[PDB]
Amino acid sequence: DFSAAVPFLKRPSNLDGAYIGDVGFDPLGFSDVFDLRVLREAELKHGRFAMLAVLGFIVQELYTFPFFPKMAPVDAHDYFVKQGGGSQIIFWISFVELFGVVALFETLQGKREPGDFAFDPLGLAKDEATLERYRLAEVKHARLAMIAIGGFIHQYWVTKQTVLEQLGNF
Amino acid sequence: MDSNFLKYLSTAPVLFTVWLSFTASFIIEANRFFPDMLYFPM
Amino acid sequence: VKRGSKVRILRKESYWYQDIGTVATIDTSGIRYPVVVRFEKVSYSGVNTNNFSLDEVVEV
Amino acid sequence: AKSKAVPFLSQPEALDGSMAGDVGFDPFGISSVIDIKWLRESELKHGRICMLAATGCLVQEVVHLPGPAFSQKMALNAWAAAPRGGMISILVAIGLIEMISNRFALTATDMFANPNRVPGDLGFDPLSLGANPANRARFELSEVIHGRAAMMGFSGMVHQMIVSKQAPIEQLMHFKAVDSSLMKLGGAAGNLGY
Amino acid sequence: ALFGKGSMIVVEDPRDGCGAYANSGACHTFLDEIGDALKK
Amino acid sequence: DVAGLTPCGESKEFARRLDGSVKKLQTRLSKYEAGTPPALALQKQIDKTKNRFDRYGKAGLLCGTDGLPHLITDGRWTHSGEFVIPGLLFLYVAGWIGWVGRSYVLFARTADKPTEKEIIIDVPVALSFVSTGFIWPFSAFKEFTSGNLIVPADEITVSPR
Ligand code: CLA
Ligand code: CLA
Ligand SMILES: CCCCCCCCCCCCCCCCCC(=O)OC[C@H](CO[C@@H]1O[C@H](CO)[C@H](O)[C@H](O)[C@H]1O)OC(=O)CCCCCCCCCCCCCCCCC
Ligand SMILES: CCCCCCCCCCCCCCCC(=O)OC[C@H](COP(=O)(O)OC[C@@H](O)CO)OC(=O)CCCCCCCCCCCCCCC
Ligand SMILES: CC1=C(C#C/C(C)=C/C=C/C(C)=C/C=C/C=C(C)/C=C/C=C(\C)C#CC2=C(C)C[C@@H](O)CC2(C)C)C(C)(C)C[C@H](O)C1
Ligand SMILES: CC1=C(C#C/C(C)=C/C=C/C(C)=C/C=C/C=C(C)/C=C/C=C(\C)C#CC2=C(C)C[C@@H](O)CC2(C)C)C(C)(C)C[C@H](O)C1
Ligand SMILES: CC1=C(C#C/C(C)=C/C=C/C(C)=C/C=C/C=C(C)/C=C/C=C(\C)C#CC2=C(C)C[C@@H](O)CC2(C)C)C(C)(C)C[C@H](O)C1
Ligand SMILES: CC1=C(C#C/C(C)=C/C=C/C(C)=C/C=C/C=C(C)/C=C/C=C(\C)C#CC2=C(C)C[C@@H](O)CC2(C)C)C(C)(C)C[C@H](O)C1
Ligand SMILES: CC1=C(C#C/C(C)=C/C=C/C(C)=C/C=C/C=C(C)/C=C/C=C(C)/C=C/C2=C(C)CCCC2(C)C)C(C)(C)C[C@H](O)C1
Repeated sequence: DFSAAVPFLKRPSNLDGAYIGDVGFDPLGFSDVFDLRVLREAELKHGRFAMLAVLGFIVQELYTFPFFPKMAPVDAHDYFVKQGGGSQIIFWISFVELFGVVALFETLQGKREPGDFAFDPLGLAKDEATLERYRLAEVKHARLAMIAIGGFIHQYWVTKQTVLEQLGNF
Repeated sequence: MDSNFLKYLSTAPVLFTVWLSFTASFIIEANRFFPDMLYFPM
Repeated sequence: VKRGSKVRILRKESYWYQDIGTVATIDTSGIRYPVVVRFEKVSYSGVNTNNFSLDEVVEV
Repeated sequence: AKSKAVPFLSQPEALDGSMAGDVGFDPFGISSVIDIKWLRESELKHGRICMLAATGCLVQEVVHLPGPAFSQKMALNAWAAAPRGGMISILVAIGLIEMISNRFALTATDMFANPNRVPGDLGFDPLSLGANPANRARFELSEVIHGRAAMMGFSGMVHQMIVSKQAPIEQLMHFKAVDSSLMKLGGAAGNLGY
Repeated sequence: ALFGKGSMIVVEDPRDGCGAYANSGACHTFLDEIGDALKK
Repeated sequence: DVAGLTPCGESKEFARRLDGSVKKLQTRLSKYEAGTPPALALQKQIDKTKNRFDRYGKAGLLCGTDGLPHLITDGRWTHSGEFVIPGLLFLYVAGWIGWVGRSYVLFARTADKPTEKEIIIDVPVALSFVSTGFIWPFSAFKEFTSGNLIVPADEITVSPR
């Protein structure tokens, strides 16, 4: 059959709706070679980091903590490389990513969904149907935010104005 | 982790290289922090 | 000796002289060396079995 | 069959909820390679040493034996100032305690040879405080928890004495934040040495 | 008793004669630095 | 002092060794500007050289006519840190390695395929053995007296003559 997204491209054949958010889009054929659990692991991880980054880029413009000096987020990266806070964040992410390595091994061995860490403290996933719609929304937001974060950082480079101030000006 | 990959890491050349690289590394570190130990200091 | 028994070899020119093997079969004919003994070490030729006479084999 | 501590991982085998402090926390699966009896002996031993050590840092800050050799508020300085002869006496006494209390079954191959031997149970109850079997389970649990808490706390106290050259509660009462110019972490290969 | 007048056990005060919070002078606690950072 | 040697702290040739070693570094430092990485590196070397010579001078080593520290190994206790104490440390580590390897070879003999255990090592069992080596003198001597270290002459294969 044909891909739902691209009508004239054939369906990849490793993508038969097994993973939510599948629209049959995979022209370069990475699912014909590589494991889709690993690729969905990577898609959801990149997407969650990007979603947090876009929220951070905007909120950091709106507010910053009193103990830290006020500055733009790219300058924040460089300041906290030299200050020590960046190493703390890198270390704690690396610490969590150790048990993430264990989690990815559990996914490869079949006993875990690729983005599932059982992280539902506030019980928002009331029912299975609600979870399916929520994870479709998570996939769509994750992809959209990857595009968005690239835009903010690259535009900041080209025009040295922050995202809220760039919308505010021009 | 896969048991066949762990069985590969248990093979003699891998363990030999890892063990003596670890051995070499703590001799190097001990001579970095405590260099020129010609005698037991006493 | 008996089959399945553990034996200490006493042939001085054996590769397995003063080591333990296991008795495989014992011939009943007029054979010069009727006891078949298997070992876990291979010899220099890579053989792990040999025939011996009763006098050459002692039980352990 | 998922872990209770780590909900997205499977429950590790050799962890069945029998032991006190068993919450299923073994993500790296050390218990699948190392026998759980040895691991519980080592956990109880580390924790007991740390419980005494954490109390040692705090009390050594407050109360001292007489004499100038024992007047070291900062605990990392007490190591160097306290008489060497007596410190090595402590070390030798610890070695004799280790061989006798374990009854010459000290090696990984021989300890627990006796089926009566229990992890962490050396027979130490001088005042028979564990005579009541009703209190046994919560005593075992609170010993395990005090040991874990004290491992973390002593680790913090030693490395905060390294960063700030102050005894722990005096550090809390005369607190100074890290400049970040000093105590740089790593860096031996970034500058290519020197 | 095992301890004589000479060589008596030494007992000191770590707190150093000041409080947990809202101090002034040569005494600045961890809680005071928490308040100091929150107002800056 | 011993064998007509001089303590390194008062031998003048040790002092000339230190001075020539520092002039050799300073003439290389004279070709670089102050804050450069080669200047910082050479100053670190000058400090390291001075530290080494100072430490050797106060250690009780005995320099020769050459001004190089000499080692006394006849057994006297004033010089035990040059051979006897490093030797005790070595024999403890070497006996540990030997005891641990012997324990693994005897375990591997009782395996399903004994030669597969030696090219593919059972790492949990081998780590169990590497931990046991700290009390090798007592374990090995008790092994000896219990008739389990030495095998009798008639369970050993020998040549015909
Ligand atoms: C074989 C027995 C023996 C002998 C003859 C000595 C002899 C000596 N020791 Mg001791 N010592 C021993 C065993 C022994 N030690 C053991 C087994 C340990 C380990 C627990 C120590 C730990 C030790 C330390 C830490 C110190 C000495 C010191 C001294 C010296 C001065 C003693 C003094 O002035 O006493 C008169 C003083 C007293 C009687 C004061 C007693 C203080 C109280 C009782 C401390 C509380 C003990 C505490 C609860 C320990 C519990 C742990 C234990 C159960 C394992 C002296 C050379 C001191 C030294 O070297 O100074 C130069 C020193 O600092 N020793
Ligand atoms: C741990 C195993 C082990 C043990 C206990 C011994 C013990 C002995 N060897 Mg043998 N040997 C071994 C391994 C071992 N060897 C290996 C691997 C080789 C091949 C290189 C040899 C080659 C060899 C020769 C050629 C000679 C000895 C000799 C000797 C004797 C005197 C000590 C000595 O000369 O050391 C010498 C040691 C070596 C030359 C090599 C040792 C290499 C490493 C350091 C030890 C092996 C480590 C092993 C991988 C342990 C893994 C443990 C882990 C699985 C838990 C003693 C009977 C001598 C003898 O007959 O004297 C009477 C002698 O001439 N050995
Ligand atoms: C048979 C045995 C009987 C034993 C009986 C005694 C022990 C009984 C159990 C006691 C357990 C501890 C109780 C306290 C004992 C000491 C009392 C005391 O005076 O303390 C001493 C110190 C105060 O010390 C004060 O110092 C002053 C001078 O500076 C005064 O002059 C006095 O010296 C003294 O009152 O107490 C504290 O620091 C308390 C700190 C706050 C503790 C919690 C407060 C209540 C909870 C609300 C906090 C919310 C915080 C939210 C986040 C805020 C972040 C900034
Ligand atoms: C259960 C116990 C858990 C313990 C947790 C450990 C907590 C502390 C760990 C480090 C904290 C943050 C580090 C930032 C500090 C940091 O990253 O500095 C960076 C340093 C390298 O220097 P650079 O190239 O960064 O230089 C950068 C320039 O900015 C400055 O010149 O990295 C290291 O290699 C140091 C660590 C030693 C690596 C080998 C360690 C020994 C190996 C032993 C076997 C493996 C054990 C694990 C190894 C990782
Ligand atoms: C999971 C979990 C929980 C959680 C949680 C959290 C923290 C969830 C946070 C989720 C977030 C932060 C989602 C954000 C998505 C961002 C998107 C879609 C990008 C939009 C930007 C676009 C389209 C753009 C643009 C543009 C470009 C690039 C540049 C501009 O010049 C122009 C322009 C503006 C047009 C909780 C704790 C609640 C509990 C629960 O039980 C389990
Ligand atoms: C074995 C091991 C464990 C462990 C452990 C650990 C870490 C144990 C550490 C134990 C310690 C620290 C014991 C300290 C003893 C101190 C003594 C005896 C002081 C004596 C003072 C004297 C004689 C004096 C004096 C005087 C001098 C000379 C002159 C005057 O001017 C001053 C003064 C008057 C004071 C445990 C139990 C946890 C578990 C497991 O089973 C494995
Ligand atoms: C369970 C598990 C996990 C885990 C984990 C973790 C975090 C494990 C961490 C364990 C720790 C922190 C162990 C601490 C040991 C410290 C000791 C024995 C202290 C000795 C001090 C002494 C003798 C002293 C002293 C002194 C005194 C007081 C007075 C001074 O003047 C002098 C001096 C300083 C000498 C992981 C993540 C690996 C996954 C796994 O699948 C599941
Ligand atoms: C069993 C037995 C008996 C017994 C006995 C004994 C001797 C019992 C003694 C038990 C002891 C000494 C328990 C001590 C626990 C210490 C803890 C939990 C400290 C945690 C520190 C933390 C969390 C921290 C921290 C810190 C950090 C890192 C940052 C710092 O800036 C500040 C801060 C301080 C906050 C007896 C002998 C009676 C007989 C009986 O028949 C059997
Ligand atoms: C190095 C550096 C830093 C950094 C950094 C970072 C994070 C940099 C950011 C990198 C990123 C996220 C780039 C994103 C690129 C996305 C693109 C080009 C979308 C293409 C879509 C296309 C072509 C069309 C797509 C298609 C169309 C028609 C629309 C539908 C979808 C599709 C059919 C696929 C800092 C900030 C730390 C500073 C630091 O000191 C040094």
